[PDB]
Order: sequence, then structure tokens, then C-alpha cells
Amino acid sequence: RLPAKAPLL
Amino acid sequence: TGVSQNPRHKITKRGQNVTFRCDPISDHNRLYWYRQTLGQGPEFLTYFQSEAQLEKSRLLSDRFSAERPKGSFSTLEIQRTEQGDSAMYLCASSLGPNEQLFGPGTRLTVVEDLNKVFPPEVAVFEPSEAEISHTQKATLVCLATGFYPDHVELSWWVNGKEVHSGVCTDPQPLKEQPALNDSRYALSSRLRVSATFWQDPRNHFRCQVQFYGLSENDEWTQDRAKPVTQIVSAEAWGRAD
Amino acid sequence: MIQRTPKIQVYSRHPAENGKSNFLNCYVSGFHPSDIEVDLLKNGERIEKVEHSDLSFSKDWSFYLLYYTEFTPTEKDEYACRVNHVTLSQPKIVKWDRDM
Amino acid sequence: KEVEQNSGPLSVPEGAIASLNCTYSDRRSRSFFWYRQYSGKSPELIMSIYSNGDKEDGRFTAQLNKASQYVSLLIRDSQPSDSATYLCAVMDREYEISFGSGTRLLVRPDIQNPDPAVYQLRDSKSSDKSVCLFTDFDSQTNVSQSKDSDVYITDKCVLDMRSMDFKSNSAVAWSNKSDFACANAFN
Amino acid sequence: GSHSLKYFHTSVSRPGRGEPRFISVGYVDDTQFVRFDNDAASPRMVPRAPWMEQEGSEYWDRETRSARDTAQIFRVNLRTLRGYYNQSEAGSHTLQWMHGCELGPDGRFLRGYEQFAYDGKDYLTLNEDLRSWTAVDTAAQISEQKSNDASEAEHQRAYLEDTCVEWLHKYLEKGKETLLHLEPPKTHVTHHPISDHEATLRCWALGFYPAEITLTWELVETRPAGDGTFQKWAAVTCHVQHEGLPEPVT
Repeated sequence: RLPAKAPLL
Repeated sequence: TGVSQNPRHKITKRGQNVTFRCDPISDHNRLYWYRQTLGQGPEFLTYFQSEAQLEKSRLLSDRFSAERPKGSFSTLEIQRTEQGDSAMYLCASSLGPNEQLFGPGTRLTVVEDLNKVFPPEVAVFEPSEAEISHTQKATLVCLATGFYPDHVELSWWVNGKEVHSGVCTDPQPLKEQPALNDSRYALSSRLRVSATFWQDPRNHFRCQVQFYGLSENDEWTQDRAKPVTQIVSAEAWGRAD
Repeated sequence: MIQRTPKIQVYSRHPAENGKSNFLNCYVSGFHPSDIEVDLLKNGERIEKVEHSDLSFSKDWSFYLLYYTEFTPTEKDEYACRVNHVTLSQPKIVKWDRDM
Repeated sequence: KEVEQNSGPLSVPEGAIASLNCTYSDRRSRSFFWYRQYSGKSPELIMSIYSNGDKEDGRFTAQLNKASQYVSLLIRDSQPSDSATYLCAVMDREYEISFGSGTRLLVRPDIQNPDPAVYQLRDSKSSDKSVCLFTDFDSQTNVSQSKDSDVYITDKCVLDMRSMDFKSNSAVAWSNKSDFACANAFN
Repeated sequence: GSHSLKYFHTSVSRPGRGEPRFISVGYVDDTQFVRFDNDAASPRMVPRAPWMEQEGSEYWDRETRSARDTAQIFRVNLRTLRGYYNQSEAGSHTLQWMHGCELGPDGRFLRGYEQFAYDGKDYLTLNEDLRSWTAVDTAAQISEQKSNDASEAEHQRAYLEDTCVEWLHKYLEKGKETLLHLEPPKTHVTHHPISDHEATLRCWALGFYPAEITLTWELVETRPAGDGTFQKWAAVTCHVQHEGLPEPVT
């Protein structure tokens, strides 16, 4: 399962 | 870039159709549609991930539908509009499951008949002499009467420029007949300045009332002027000595 | 801006036996960026039905793919992997050695 | 409801700390939001909190407690400009948001020098029409709708004369019958 | 070595030719089990191991959504990182993102990690505390601040500690027949004469899973067979270490 919320750079 | 929504206000005859539009923030892939009524929170209608409509309210009416064809702008269509459909239609975009930022909304009033729609009559009332001598302060009052529906935005303008200081508009309009359900509305507002400022007769005071009424596409089959969206001012000048 | 050249390895799944079916594998690895072209050759001829693994990378951030095809080897037929990458001035060709 | 808020009016004197409080069901909720919504306007995002503790921005503090499953908003030096419905919004373990019903905040304005007075004003254009203005009363005064039907009376309203650091409450009344005495209208 | 659930995300800007390329691949241990490619017409997460072909639409809906969200956040990140480095619109650039959780012998959380790389070089790294980020560049410092102020680590920590572990457990079970079954190398040595003067010996290992292996005595990089197993050899006796055989075979 993937993390919903890829970090914002 | 914020979230755009048009129209801001919409009057439609019960039984007619309406179609609202939303433009989200450029880099936002999610678009949400919500409805809101007095003293409740936003209620979920549907949302889009780019072009894909991923969910709709279990309770959503067959009459309600939305599309986002190019994965950009989204439209929300209400068919055979009912009284109870009257509410605030909020659009919100987000970049994935990040913060939901809302547009300025589309407020829909659904009226029995368009002949019920009137624009405001506006008067400015000059400061009491009593008030000026007692307080060295001068309160202009503005009054907006006989408008339907409730959609109005009152502003004060002094020497061509809009004023915020010393201004105070009623929280919400009041019914000219609490009896009737289709009653017309009145709304008062106050501008207070120094007595010396009111007494300079070079000073121009304008109460401006912005009415949201019929669109140019609304058909009007009546003698009295088409109660379109329009401004109605009233004014006053300073009285010397 | 980091550029790395593919390491090519041409080889077969099972040990080569003439007449009997197998798979021919080209393993390009250690390359950056991701744009790469990979054909398998039957005597300098481009083989049509060729599949490839999904693009992934190693701890050094370098990319790796497996290009593979179902083939019956023979004592006569030669096979190779042709690989073009932004880093090479001309396509590199590696010949299949059934002892490697 | 997944998200709980006291909907009832929260009355607070200007300069007090307002405490807005919100409770959420899903112990694994991911992100927590405070929206400000003025009357007739759309919700504006004012605080975003994710981590146990406090986030500070101006006179605003967000407090998140994942153990008690409480999320709070504090408004320092509360001004009447802060009078608004404050909406609590929580995203659950799946990142699906819910908006609570909101809490209506009413910041009662600081009236230093009450001088309760009623006056009478005449229309710039027609001498024939008048309005009555009850002004300068204090933020505890209760304005009441009259029993003449043809007598209209508005709710109170605080203007702020910025330049002179003066604030005043105001309420209006009028009729079209012209038996209408200004001095009585307000009770 | 320990059980793991890892994903490898690649985004590639395509100046002129529209939206960037985006691919995510999921690995349990050394077995790939899912893929997302945004170049498909309607791009969806798809199974890439037979034990995932029995998952319901609920699962593929969700992973498709996560992947699409990721692809869009990565598009923005590439545009943002362009500004940080004052590079033009004309050139292609790469954003990569690896994240994974590992279990210990007890089947509990052991360690998690996340790393971003811009054009092949490390950019931003999650710290062992799973609470703070470490830049490499000055560019990555604005990212650290932005991530820190955003509580980005709170989200990644819950993923790594709870989600990544709960779902790793579900995958090890769904495909136990293949993932928990070990396959030790089949070893043999071959003689290759260079002349009458010199010869070359080659220690072969074939058909082994997982890919962790040591050949001791020219060392060739471990490579896939294409049936789930791996292959390696060394050349100039030969000692062969692999977690599938009780003692090293010589």
C-alpha cells in the first residue's frame, strides 16, 4: 500500500 | 490563483434548471463540491481527481450532477430546481489529500415567480443636530427597502473613495411583513464621522447598494423595469455651520 | 548533473541447449537518466516481440531494466543486445556468450 | 457525527481569550483544520495542525491532543472583527475530511463611555420621511422588535471610528404612518 | 536480512511534450508485486505478481488514487525544484523517491526510511527519529523548512510505523507460497581455457531467491532469471554464502 500524501518540496 | 466560481448569486424560478461553474487552483488535482445552509457546515456532494469523479453523496438527488470534462473546470447542474435547493454551493480544490481551499461560493435562491423579484429603493438620512452638539460626532444612516430576494451588498463612499472606518451594516436584512413567506426585505447601515467633517460642505457621502437580481438571459414579460443585478445609490453633502 | 553509462549483461534464464525453448535476457543497469533504447538482435536483425520489466532503481539512484524474449537457441544462430543511451555517442552491442 | 462542535453562540468581551473546542471520533485522524466563515461568505482556512502540541499564527493558537482527540482554537486579544462561525474540519485515517457544524463566536465590543441616546434624522432628498437612531449604548443592551407591525426596528451593530480609537453601538427604527414618536420606539 | 515493503517512484519532466513521465513500483523483499505507469490512457495501479490478482477493486481504486495524487505532487515538485536551481524550462530533470518499512524477527516494526533525489543526486532525507528532514543542498534547505512547517514527517511516520507494517503483513500472507519459500543456489564450476598457458575458472550460482549472496574465491553484478530467481558468478576454491543453505558450500 502507498502513502496517500507524497511530501511537498 | 485562488478558486473561481460563477455566478456568485443566482435567482432561478422553481422548476427551472441551474448550472454553476468552478475553476480550481492550477496545480490542484482534486475538486470538491459542497452545499451549506444557515448554521450548518459544508455537506459533501461529489469530488473529482483530475477528470475522474471518484465519489458522490449516498443521499445525492438524481436531479444533482457534476462533470469535469477536460480535468480542469467543473460544472454542477441542478434540474427541476425546488425551494429546498436554496443554499450556498461551495467548490474546493486541493493538491492530493492536502488542505481544501474554498472558492467564494454560488448562492442560489429559488423563487415562486420572477415577478416577486424587486430591486432596492435607497435613501440617506442626515445627522441629527442634537447628536452633533452632545457628542461632536455625526451619524449618517442609509436605508435599503422593498428588495427581494435577500441578495444585497451595501457600501459607504466619501469623496469618490469607499470607506470602512465608522461604518456598520445590519447583520442581516429584516422582513417588511414577517407574515408572508415571499416578504420583501429592508437593510439599514450607519456611517459616523466627526461633526467638523459632516459640516464641511465640500464632502460628498454616498450609500451604494449592490443588488443581485435577474441575468440578461432571464425572460421578463412585465411593464415595470427588469429587476436585473444593478447598483442603487443615495447621497448627501455636508451642511455648513 | 549526474550521468552514468549502462552496464549490459546478455545471458539466458536456463543453461543453453540447442533445439529446446529458453528465454534470452538483457540486463542494463547503473544508468542515469532513465531514457534508454534496448533491442535484442538475431544475427544483427531486430527481434519484434520483446518485453521489459517496469523501471526501478538501486540505492545509488541508478536505473535497471530487464529486456527478455522467448527463443530456441541453435549452434549456428548469434544473438546480441543493442543499447543506446544519451551517454553513448553510438549504440553499444554485446553478443550473447552461453558461457557467461 | 465524526466531528463535534458546540454550535450555540459563544459570547466573549473584546480583549478576552476565546476558546473554540472540537472533538473527532477516528483516533488515527491525519490532519486538523480551523476555517473562519463570516456571515454570507465562504470558509477561509486560518489554522492547519497535524502534530500533538500548539501552532501559533498572530493572535491564533491551534492545540492538538491525539490522546483526548481534542483540537482547539485560541483567539488572543479577541476583537469584534473576529465575530464569525469557526468550522472544525478533520481528515480521518483514510484522509477523508468532515466539517463539524461550526461554532458561532460573538466578540462583544469594549464600550468605555456609555451615553444611551435616541435621535431623529430626515432624508437628504425628502423632508417628509424620517428614521430614529438609538446609539452609544453598551454591549449588554437588548434591542427589541416593536408590536406596531408598521414599526420596523433593526438589531444592534458596532461601528469603529479607527482614527479616534472610539467604538459605538447603533440600532435604527422607522415607519410610514407618521404618528411615529422617535423617543418611545426603542424598548 | 529482514522482511520489507518498499516502493521506487520516478518522475521525469518532458519539456514541450506535456506532463512529466511518472512510474511507481512496489516490492515485498526482492519480489515486485505492483506498478503504476501514468503513460497508460486511464492510468491505474496494476498487480505484477500472481498473488495480487485476487485483490478487490476497493484496493486498486485506493492505490490508483494515491499514485495519481503522488504523480501530481511530483509534477509540482519538479517545477518548484526548477525555480530553486534557476534552471530553464527547456531541459528534462528527474525526481526519484524511495520509501520502505522493515520487520524484525518478531514481526514488529524495526526501521523506516525515505529519500528524495534530484537528477541522480540525494536531495532530502527523513532522519532515523522519523520526525525531521536533512537537506544536502541550500535548495533542499527551503524544502526542509517547508516539510518541517508542514508536519510532513508526522504523515510519513504513521505510514512507515503503522500502514506500511500492517500491509506488509497482509502481503507476506497473501503470497506465503512464494515469498516465505526459500530457494538456495544450485552451484557448479566450469573450465574455460584462454590458451595452453592460462585458464579461467567461473563459480556459478543459479535459481536462488532472495538476491542476497556472496561468492568469494572478476565479480559480475547479480542479475534476474525472469522467473523470480537470480544468478551470479565470479572468476580469476570458491566459497558461496546464501541465507537458503545451512552452511556455505565450497
